[PDB]
Amino acid sequence: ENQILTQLYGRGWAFPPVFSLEKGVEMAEGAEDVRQSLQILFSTEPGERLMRENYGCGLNDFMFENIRNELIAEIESHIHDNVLRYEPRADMTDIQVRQSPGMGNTLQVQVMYRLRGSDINQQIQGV
Amino acid sequence: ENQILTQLYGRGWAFPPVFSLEKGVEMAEGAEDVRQSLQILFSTEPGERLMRENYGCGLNDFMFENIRNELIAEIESHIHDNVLRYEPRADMTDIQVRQSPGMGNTLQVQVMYRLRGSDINQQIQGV
Amino acid sequence: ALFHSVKDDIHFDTLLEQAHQVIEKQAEKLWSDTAEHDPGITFLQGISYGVSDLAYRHTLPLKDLLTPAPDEQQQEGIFPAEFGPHNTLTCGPVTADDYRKALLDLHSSDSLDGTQQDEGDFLFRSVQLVR
Amino acid sequence: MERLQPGVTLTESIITMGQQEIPSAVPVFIGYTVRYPEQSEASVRIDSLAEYTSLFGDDHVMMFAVRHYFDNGGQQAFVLPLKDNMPSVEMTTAEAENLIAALRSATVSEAIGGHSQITLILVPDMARLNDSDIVSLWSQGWEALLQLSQVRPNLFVLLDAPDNVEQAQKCMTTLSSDYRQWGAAYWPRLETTYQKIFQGTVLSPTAAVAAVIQRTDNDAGVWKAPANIALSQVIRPVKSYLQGSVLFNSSGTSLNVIRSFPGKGIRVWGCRTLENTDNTQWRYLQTRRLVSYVTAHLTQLARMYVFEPNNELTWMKLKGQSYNWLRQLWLQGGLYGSQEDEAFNILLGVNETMTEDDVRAGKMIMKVELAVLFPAEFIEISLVFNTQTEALS
Amino acid sequence: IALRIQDGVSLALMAASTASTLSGGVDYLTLAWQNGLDNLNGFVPGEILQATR
Repeated sequence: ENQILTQLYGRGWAFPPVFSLEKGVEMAEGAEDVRQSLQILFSTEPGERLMRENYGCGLNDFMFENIRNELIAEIESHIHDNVLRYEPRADMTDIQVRQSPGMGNTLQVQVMYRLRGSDINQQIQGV
Repeated sequence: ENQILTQLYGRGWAFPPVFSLEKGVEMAEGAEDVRQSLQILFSTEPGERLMRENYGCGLNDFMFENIRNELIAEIESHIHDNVLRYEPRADMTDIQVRQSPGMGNTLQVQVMYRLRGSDINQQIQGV
Repeated sequence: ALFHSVKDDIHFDTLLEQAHQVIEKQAEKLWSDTAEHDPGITFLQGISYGVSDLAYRHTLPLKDLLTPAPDEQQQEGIFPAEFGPHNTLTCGPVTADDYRKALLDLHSSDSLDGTQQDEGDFLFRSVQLVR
Repeated sequence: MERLQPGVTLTESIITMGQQEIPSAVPVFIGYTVRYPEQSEASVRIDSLAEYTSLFGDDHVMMFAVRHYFDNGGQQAFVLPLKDNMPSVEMTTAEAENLIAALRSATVSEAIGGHSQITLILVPDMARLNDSDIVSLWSQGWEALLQLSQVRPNLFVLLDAPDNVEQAQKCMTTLSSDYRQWGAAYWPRLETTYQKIFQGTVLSPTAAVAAVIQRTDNDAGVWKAPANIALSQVIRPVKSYLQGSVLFNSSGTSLNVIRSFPGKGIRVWGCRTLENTDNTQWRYLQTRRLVSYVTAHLTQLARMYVFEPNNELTWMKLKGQSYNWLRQLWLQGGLYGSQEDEAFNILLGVNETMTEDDVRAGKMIMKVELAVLFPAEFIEISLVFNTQTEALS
Repeated sequence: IALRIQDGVSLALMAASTASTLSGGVDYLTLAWQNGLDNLNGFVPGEILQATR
């Protein structure tokens, strides 16, 4: 949880925007900005940002369509070229799309990513 | 029946040219000029306009010929490239040519058109 | 026509470039990520569109800004009818010359009664007021 | 302009469009009409609005549902009019019972159950009682409608939900019919672009959904879910979307909502039947319509050799023709299998399904089991970080 | 072009939809000036906007 990765990715506001009485707004630092920069993109849908009209993952335009191998291969293609446009700091390395064992309707996507320029593991969980 | 569609297509004289004591000549406004501009073209035949020699649908040069699938496909071709030359404001979208169930000699053409630049339905019938 | 000259200036793309330059000078060390993802810029992009909304209402033409809502109006238009050029430029009859201008005006149809409102010249063809 | 001499004379009469005849999705509109002039038949087929207005009058609530059905892309429909009087501007409680008692009547149950072409029913006149009706009056109308879809095999019912949110949650809980899987409820009333753009007429939502059920049947078959498709002539749902977020329940009865996406149009959001999920298999609308599509197309194969000798030969001609059709449906992406013995199975033998007395009584017993698919309504992103496994080249 | 508004699309969002068929869309100010908008959000969802170039 060091100061070095802040110099590669910068400090920004945390996506749960919780404000504190000391230190002001909680700042998402370097390795944790790039994870939260992916959490903002998957959580907004395109068109509801104000002037940046096409920003956000459109997974809404293909749901309520049946789970087959052709829908799964359309998610991995869509989720790959969208992180390329709106996330320059995180390179994707694998996408795993599969339907859950418990409930058959829901399917769970898992994005594995590395940060660009750096191969430094996170020590433990936090911020 | 608004003032907005008048700004796209203009006001012109109605094709039944009936004159009134108030408001002068009855004016065909925006969405209704383009329908009546099609009614003028189908109703004149080429050569009887004064100086515009080739203006009007020549459906007269193929009638008294037998109803087959080759006459019907020549009407839909003729009625398509004629609305392109003499109606720039109305785009054709479908032609249905079929002979009537009652009388076998007469055949009835049906031109479906949209106006250019605008997708606004007409609310009810009128003018 | 104030809108056409200020049109490049009251704009989202040019107000946002103003707003990034305040951040890049004053908080470049503590706030170093100004990309399109973070909640800091999306609050600013909400505000810098609201200012572009707010500054557009100033560039409406002055006859339409100065008119009130139709529920509350003083009777005649934008400036009251006492403030027209007929009352703002004209002065009172003090000279013997504009005594003559006023007395020459008086007319039979200006009378409140009599002569079926159609007959009559002006009441005096000439007057002369003097000490 | 000589109309009797031979030539080209333009007319005002509108001739019909070339119909495509989608067989597995065709609605009835059972409602009050103003004219009621048809004296030959019970329920008649309409094709266009200009054919309907000449045939059933003008300026009523059931016309604006037909007018909105033909705008969203539907091409054929039936109209079974109610014979009673057209109601007032608002529905009185003495008159609103006269509609639901006419929905339980056999005068409208025989016209639906006798025609055998209709695959789904709907009332656009149920939203007429949304004002000044008084909660259980809605449930008395739904229990009449879901019972009406039991007269014959392939029937479905699209039905209106009340706009008030407390009234919607009560009518979901206090329904208590044993045929709940044949219905589907779409919540908000649409504000269409028909006069009285300033005050667009408030409209039932089910007339638009029956056209997009017919529209997704044309290209992607019955196995595709009819949600997430744009609606044509609507401005807005008259209720907000955030006010109806308690209508969806993943454990209880869930009601389909119509959402407004910015830049993406007004959309149907949810393909759920009225259902309380205690291990139920007919949870989604597309599962109930697929399994009733393979009953109504296996009866058309099994009707062809009724009155046949019932030997061992005419079972292998039935086990062969139905296996060849279910495989043809499976190879269209319809039945959830990696191999054909995982998708479906049929059995017909004299020691498998039937007894020796059932051959003597003269009956065949066919046992069709079939798997179906799931609609992908929830999507869960996980976002894990993976420089752990880069593994030093 | 004439456009029909639908339920809470903004003027910034609607002027991007003009760029489909207007060879570079009208700016969200110059779209509001041509229609004579009193406000940037001063349109009802039933209203028809006009986008000339």
